[PDB]
Amino acid sequence: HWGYGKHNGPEHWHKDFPIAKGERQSPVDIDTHTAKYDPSLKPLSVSYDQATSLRILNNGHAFNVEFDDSQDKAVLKGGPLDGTYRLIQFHFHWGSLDGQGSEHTVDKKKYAAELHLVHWNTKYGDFGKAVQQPDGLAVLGIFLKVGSAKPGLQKVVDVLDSIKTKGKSADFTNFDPRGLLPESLDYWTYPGSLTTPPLLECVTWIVLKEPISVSSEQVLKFRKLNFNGEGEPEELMVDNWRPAQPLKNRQIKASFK
Ligand SMILES: NS(=O)(=O)c1cc(C(=O)Cn2cnc3ccccc32)ccc1Cl
Ligand SMILES: [Zn+2]
Repeated sequence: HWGYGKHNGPEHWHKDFPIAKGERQSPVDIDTHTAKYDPSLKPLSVSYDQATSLRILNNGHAFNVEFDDSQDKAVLKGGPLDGTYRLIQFHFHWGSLDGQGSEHTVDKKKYAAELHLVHWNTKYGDFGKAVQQPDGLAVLGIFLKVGSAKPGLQKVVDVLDSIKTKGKSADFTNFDPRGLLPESLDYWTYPGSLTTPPLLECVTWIVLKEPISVSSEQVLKFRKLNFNGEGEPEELMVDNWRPAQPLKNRQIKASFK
């Protein structure tokens, strides 16, 4: 039922998923002046050398690039985290226009898109069990601005036409997610939730300060995807972002400055 339209978009989600009005929902606006520098935060450890991508899927809300997470091959740890989190998938949120599309905002600035690298805590054995825990997931969020192309994104853009509609998938091996990271790993961090239903409050968010650049042609190709299935009327997959939610009783911490 849920999606991103007038009739089933974010302002409606709370009727099926009441935690939508919960105490630690995401995304949020990152007020850079009020984020607290925490000199005890560690450098983030991103260990993606052995990543095994498997498949790319149009799930009707975004596209997911999925990884083999049955061994410690692409892991996140350090930063604010206590254990080891395994990469399971990444996906993006983007706009119908370059001036919107990100979920998190920075001093109310919206980026053109936002990449989410989703990882689950190995102490819970699998993703489905991890999402039921308050420290189950760690999502590395990276902003995209439009400018020069991101060469490491082009393999993803080029397969999109093979997964245009809801439920399509394609083999997607040997994709290296290191090609999507900016130079700096400086970040903000706070406790939050999935940004899509079921909106579970299981995520440590780690949002990088430095955006990556992608070209206008690369983001245009995202906008040609479809939320509908094949043989259904065409609804362009655009504006699949949830707006900023109340910060409530939380403090955003900065690893820098
Ligand atoms: N947007 S996000 O908070 O990074 C996040 C998003 C998701 C998904 O959207 C995964 N996902 C894959 N098929 C789906 C069908 C309905 C809802 C979610 C679905 C799963 C985990 C995380 Cl952490
Ligand atoms: Zn997401």
